[PDB]
Order: sequence, then structure tokens, then C-alpha cells
Amino acid sequence: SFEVIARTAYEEGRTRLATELLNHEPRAGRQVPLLLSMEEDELALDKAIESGDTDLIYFVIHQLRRKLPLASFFRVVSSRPTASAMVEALARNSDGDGNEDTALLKDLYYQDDRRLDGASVFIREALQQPETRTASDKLDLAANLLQGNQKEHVFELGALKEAKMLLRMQETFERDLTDSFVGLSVNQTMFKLIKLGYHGRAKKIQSEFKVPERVAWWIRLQALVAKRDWNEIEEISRQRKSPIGWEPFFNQVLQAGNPRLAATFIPKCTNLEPGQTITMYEKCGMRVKAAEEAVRLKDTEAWNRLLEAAGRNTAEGREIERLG
Amino acid sequence: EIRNIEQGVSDLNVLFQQVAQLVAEQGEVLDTIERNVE
Amino acid sequence: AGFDAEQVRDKARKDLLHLLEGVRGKKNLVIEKDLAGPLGVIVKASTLRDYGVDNFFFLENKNTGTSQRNIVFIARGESVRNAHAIAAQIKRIQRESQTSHDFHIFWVPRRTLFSDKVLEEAGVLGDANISELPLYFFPLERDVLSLELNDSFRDLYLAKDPTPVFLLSRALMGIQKKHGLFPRIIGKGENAKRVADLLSRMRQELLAGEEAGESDRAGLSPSTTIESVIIIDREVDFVTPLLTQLTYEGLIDEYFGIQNNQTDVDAVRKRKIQLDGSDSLYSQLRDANFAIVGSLLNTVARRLKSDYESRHNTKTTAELKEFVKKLPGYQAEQQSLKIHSNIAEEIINYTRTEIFNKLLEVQQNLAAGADPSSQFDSIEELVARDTPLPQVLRLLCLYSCISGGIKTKELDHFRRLVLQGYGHQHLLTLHNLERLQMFLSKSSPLASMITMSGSSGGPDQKTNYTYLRKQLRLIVDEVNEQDPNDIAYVYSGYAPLSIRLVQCVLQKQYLLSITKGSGGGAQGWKGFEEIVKHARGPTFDEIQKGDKKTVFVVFVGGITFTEIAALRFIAKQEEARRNIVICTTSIINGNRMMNAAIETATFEK
Repeated sequence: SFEVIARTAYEEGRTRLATELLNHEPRAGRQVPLLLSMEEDELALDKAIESGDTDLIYFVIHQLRRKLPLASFFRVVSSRPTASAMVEALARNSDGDGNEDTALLKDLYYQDDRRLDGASVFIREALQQPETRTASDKLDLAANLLQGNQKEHVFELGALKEAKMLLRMQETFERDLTDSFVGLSVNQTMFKLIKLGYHGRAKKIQSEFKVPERVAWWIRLQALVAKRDWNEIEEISRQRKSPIGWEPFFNQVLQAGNPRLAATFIPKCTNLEPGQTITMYEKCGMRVKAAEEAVRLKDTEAWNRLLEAAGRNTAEGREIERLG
Repeated sequence: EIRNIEQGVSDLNVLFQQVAQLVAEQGEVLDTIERNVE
Repeated sequence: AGFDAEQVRDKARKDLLHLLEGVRGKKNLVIEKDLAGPLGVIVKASTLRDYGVDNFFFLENKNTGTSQRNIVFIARGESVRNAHAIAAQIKRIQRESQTSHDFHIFWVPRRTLFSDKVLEEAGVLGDANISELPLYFFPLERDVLSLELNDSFRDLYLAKDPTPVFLLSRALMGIQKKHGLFPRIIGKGENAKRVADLLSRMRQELLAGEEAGESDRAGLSPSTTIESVIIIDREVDFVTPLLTQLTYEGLIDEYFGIQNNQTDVDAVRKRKIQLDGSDSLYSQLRDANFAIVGSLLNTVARRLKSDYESRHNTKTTAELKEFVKKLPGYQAEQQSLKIHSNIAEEIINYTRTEIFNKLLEVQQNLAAGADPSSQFDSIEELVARDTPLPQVLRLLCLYSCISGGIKTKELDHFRRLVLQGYGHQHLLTLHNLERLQMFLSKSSPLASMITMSGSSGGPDQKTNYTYLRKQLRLIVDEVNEQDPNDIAYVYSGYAPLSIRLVQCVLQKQYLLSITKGSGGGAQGWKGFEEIVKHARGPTFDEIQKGDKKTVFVVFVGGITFTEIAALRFIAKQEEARRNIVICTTSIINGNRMMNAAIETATFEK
């Protein structure tokens, strides 16, 4: 108990007479090299940080680094955010850019029990790997850091397990189907799998990652227009409910495709505005069937405009007329 | 006699030389440092 | 006798050239790439040749020619990367050379201790003519000064690097040294206070110097040509830069990206357009809402054609001599109009797509104060339809920042959307947005908004947009955009919180007018203390001890073209009694903000 009390008193005395100089002969520029000479590390750094001079702060930090035991260096620098921030950043810049003092971050983040920041370092490593086998090994380490706590880091751990799984299934897809897959996102995977016609596998992806239904539909719809598979687009229309509605099916198919197949989604369109069913038949190039719809809604003004477009004779026109 | 019109067809002649220069002085790529590195 | 932005440009050019003289004879030049741009604002490459430059090289190109003997480096000195970069080149040219070469380095704005250590630990320090180039503010316009620190937003808010605050303080201090102490240093936000504190620390050191025989003659008194300086911290109002900007210049930056008063277009590879206040057409177009650009574009085309026809009347030397006089000014205006017709046309296409309108639809609801849960289906659609990651994240951060966090159940879903949508690498991307405190769970202490009912607590409580939306009238649906009566025109119905704060200092009467109803003083935050209290960070008003004076509105951590235009809108209203001059660390926008956080690595081959 005593052996350390002498230090707690002595250094509290070295500080006593050291502070007896920040009054006479200041400021910043001259006073941190002074303090740093008198082994008043913690005061020099704090004085430098207050000065705002980034370059000054580096100087005290760099000095502390090679003077102190690294364990104590981490202790001192982590008290002051602004100092820890710069030590942290520099460990990412010693080249400059690109190259990393990863060992410093790893040791630093461990001492402060910063698990998210520590795990994030390993994720960064997993990205630099050339082989998914070694890439998954990095993520495991990341996960092993978070397994302790556990609570709060529930999502991250889930996300990690999700990513390891996605790479594993992607590695499989390459072996079997001879195509690029490793690296793509879940959403990008379901897309490419469907565009290539592997409808079965895509569903296994959707199931495994609990892909939201509304999203899965949006991916499928887009990926089928890519494949131009109007047959299975046709097959989907044969059911009652759609979690994304049928208007998406309308607009997406109409764009770069068949006006024919598109129009068959009216009147499955529940969420529509009055007298919009008409203009939809119009855009499909079906002036004939458009006039017929204008009548059913008892909007003869629309019936008038559509007949004026044709002209009582052209395009039969009488057929437009005979429907009223 | 006509020794007063001779200056006019020299005045209004150089007048259009300058305007033709200025409209050329705003010609294509403006001078920058990056343009001189490519 | 007041402040003139032109004297900044002049000093910058003269300081640069005086160093080129110092290296006698001809020289080959090596420039840091993201410094070449800003330099182009103070000096012509023409002028540079006259001072002895043969060939120009970017430092990051690693192809400095051994042509001339003198090799001159110009790079920012605070940069760790730049130090290593130059030292590396001095060895590539000392071990592949044919001559000895004289090596000159101009550090912007100063030689740093770090710089020397890197240069020393390469041996090339002894072979280095090191000079200092005190460049700070680059004057982009008469009313816009910018440090042009492109990565200042990442550096400050993600890396927690005090360098931009330091520089900006020094820059502002330069203004004081020439024109006198700021009578008042008014500000809002943590880094605004740091700038103010550094301005007071540097002042004392100037007084400690002059007192202790360091001389400097004198000896600073309150200015006579400056009313005050108002400092706004960007982290006080993240919402405004997140929103898609709706002014002409704003939308240009949003789609084309503006750097150093310039940009790239494809049909006038592609070509570089100059965009500044010199071009008389762009002057009127830039600060205007994009809606009325057509109305404005035509009106100028409508006036030019009937200005070319006119004045063939008095066919006597003069009235044609006068017509041919105004002739190059017509041609320029004609080619300017053709460019900004093409540009306006491209932007009209951008704004007509589904995805754009779907995005703006979400933005409008969030801003107006609609329950953000109502926008959940829309956001999910946008991710599913693979709309660009920066734009999705901006809706997410807008959601979080404007509502004091995201509901914990909705948050877990958004994360799932981003990860599965764009890649699990963005586990990092979301972590970075978390560090930036722009994307937090409502069950986080950091996400809470300043409330004067919810007891005390919270050291870094966030800007309460809910209270401030009404109390500072952030929504104005009245606003007509042909003749705008209020700054809210820049976002078609939403006034930036940041500029509303400035109005709490400058236009107090007007503010009360658009709230409840109905010089010399009273300056300060007076009469708006409780309202501004609901914005993030410290509110302060330090005092340092005739006709219209200048007012510096300073943005620490980036400003937007919308905020610049809005400020210009006020500058006009105050043209009589005040000259408003804008200062900033950089010019910022939503995409630059996201780029600070987005991980680009990819798990691929």
C-alpha cells in the first residue's frame, strides 16, 4: 500500500512545481517541449491538445510512444479522445494510406474492451483475402470477439453468421454452374440466379436468409424482365394477392416489353386512382379496349376524347361509337 | 475629298479585327493547371 | 477600407510567385492533385510559365520528368500521406537520375514537425529547400471563402481530427490581423466553440509576444469594418446537407458534382465546364430554384434575340461601332445559354424518373414531420429496386437525424435491408454512420433530442427537429418560387435549420413575423435563447475588447450550395446595412457525406 503512496505524492509534487511554469513563460509552443523534458508526459499532451495544434499533439504522442511501455502508452492516450483518435488514425496511414499498423489497433482496442472496433478490424482483413476459406477465418475471429458480450452484439453476430453462410453457398454455385457468384449480396444473388433461370436455387436463398417477401417479389419481377421470361411472369398473375400490388407488375412489364402482357394486370390493381384504368389501356396501344373501359366507368368525356383521337371512321371508330 | 472616308474604312476595319480576336480569346479549352499535365 | 475578397486572392498569388522567384532559373513543377484545383482560383498556369515552369506533374502520378534541374513540390503540409509521397519521389529521381537536381518543397500552409521526421527518416531532408506557402481561404466568389479541404468532413466527424478547426482558426485570425479583432464571436455547436477558443488562445499569444519584446509593433483593437463573425457547426444540422438540393447549382452538384468552381459534361471522353459568378447568366441561374430555370432560361433567350436585332437604327459610325462593341458580349452570352440549356435539360431528365420522385417523396414526408414508419414501405421498395447506396443511406440518416433515432424494431429491418441489399461489407458502413451519430437506435443515449420537459440529462443531446420545425418555421408551404419571400424556397418548402439559426442573430424581427405575429442592437442570440437551446452543441457569444460593415458567416465542417444561396438571399435583404461574407472548411453535400462512411471493399475475386 505504501510503496505506491510515495509515487502518488512525489508526482503530485512534480506537478505542483510544474504548474508553477504554465503561468510564467507560456504559451503552447514553448511550454509542451518544456513539460515533456520534465517527464510530465500527461501534462505536455493535455497542453498540446488544448492548443489545437495537430502537429504539436503528434509530437507529444510520438514521444510518449517510444518512451513509455506500450501498455502504459495505451492507458495515457485513451484518457483523451483527441489523442486516441489520432493514434487510431495514424495506424491506418503509415505509408501513407493503404498500409496498416493493424497490430497497434488490435492491441489498443483490446485493452479498452472496444469490441465493435476490434471486430471491425477483422472484417477489414476478411475483405483483403484472396480465398473465401481464409476470408471466413477472419470473420470467425470477428465473431469470437463479439461472443462476449453477446447481448447488444446479437445482430452483428447474426450478420457475420449470415455472411459466412452466403459465401459458402456462393462458393458452391461456382463449382456447379460455372459462373461468378462469390462477393455478390443476397439480393444480387437471387437476381442473377433468376435471370439465369435457376428459379429453384433462388428460392433456397430467399428461404435461408429470411428475405422479406415484398423484397423477394421485387427482385423476381425485375430479374424476369431481364430473362424476358414472360411465361412465368404470366404464371404469377394467376393468383389473388400481391404483397407489392400489381401496379409494379404493370409498369415494370410495360417498360421494355409487351403492352399485351402488361394490360392484363388491370383490373387486379386494387390501389388505383379513379379514371386511371382508362389511361393505362391507352398506354398499351389498345385504343379499342380503352374506349370500352371509358364506358363502363360512365365517363363519356373519356369516350369522346378517345373517339376524337380515332375519328368516327378510321380504326373502325364505329366500334368505338357502337360501344355507346 | 475622299481623304476622310479612308480613315473610316480603316477604323471600322480594325474594330472588327478586335471583336474577332475576343471571340477567339474565348476559344475552346480555358487555361488551367490540370490541362497542362495531360 | 473594409474587407475585400480580392485582397485574399492577390496575397495568395503573390506569396506563391515570390517563392518561384526564390528558386532561380527554370523549374519543373509537382503538385498534389486535390490542391491543383484550388490553386487555379488564385493563379493562371500562364503566369506560372512566365515564372519558369516547363512541364506540370501531379504528385500522385509518379512521373516527374528529369527535363529541368529544379524540381518544385507544392503539397499540403498537414497531410501525413504527402510527406511520404514526396520523399519517395526524391529517391526515385536520385537513383534513376542523370543530374543532381535542386529540390524545393512549398508546404501549404506550413512546414510541420511530422513532415521533417518523415523527410529525415529518408535521408532526403538535407537535399530539400523547404519553404512555407500560407494559403488558407481560397476565394471562390466575392462572398465565398473556402479552405477547400475535401476530406475535412471525414477527418473531423469520423476520425476526430482537429486539423480543420486549427486551420480555419488560423485563417480567421489572419482576417483579424489585417482588419481588427471581431467585435463579437457568435456561434453554435461544439467545433464552433473550438474555433472561438482557438481565436482567443491565439490572441493571447499575440499579446504575450508583443509584451515580451517579440515586437510586431501592435497590437489589436476591435475592428471598424466588421460587425461580427457567426460560426455554425455542421454537426448541429445534418438534415440540410442530407436532403436532395433543389436549386440549380445545388442540383448540378447533386448530379454532376462541383469541384473548384468547375464540373464535367459530355456534350457542350468529356469536357470541363467553368461555373462561377463571372458568367452573367449563371449568376442569376445558380441561386434560383430549378423549377423557374425554364422561365428564366427562355426569358434570357427572349431578350438576347431582340437585343441582337435592335440598334441597326442610327446607321452612323457610333451606333454600329457601339453595336460591334457589344458584339463579343453577345456571343459569349449566346454560348453560355446553349450550355445551361443542355445542362438544365439533363437535370430535368434526372428529376423525372420514378426513383428520383420516390426518393423526394420520402424526403418531403420526413421533413414535413410525417410519421417515419409510413415511409418504411417506400424505403424497402427503393432497396429492393437496387437504387444507389448513397441515396438510400441518406434517407436512413435523414430518418434517424430528424426523429431522434429509429425505433428498435424498424432499425433491425433497415440493417437487414442494407446488408442483404448491397453486401455484408456494409456492416462497416453502418458502423461508420453510427460513429458519425447519423444513424442510431432510439434505444441509444446518443440519439435523444434536447427537450425542456424531459427533465435534464444528456451531454451531447441531438438537434430536436420536432420542436424546431414549428418554433423556427422550418416549413413554409406558401412560398412562391418566381419571387421568393423566404429562404425556404431553396428546398421548395423547407428552410435549412442552419440558416434559420443565423437569422436568429441577424433577422430577429422577421423571424418573429413568421412565427407568432408582429441598428446597434439588440445583437447576439437575444430573444432566441430558449429556441436555439434545442439545437445540438453549445450556444455562445464572446465579446472582444458607423456605416455598413461586413459580417462573416462561418461553417465549420462544410456548407451546401442551398445554404450559400439562402445566405445570398439574406445578403440582398441586408445589402444596405451589412456585407455578408461566407467562410467554410469545404463545400459539402449528401453524397460527399455518405462517401465518408461507405466501405468499398467487396469480398470478391
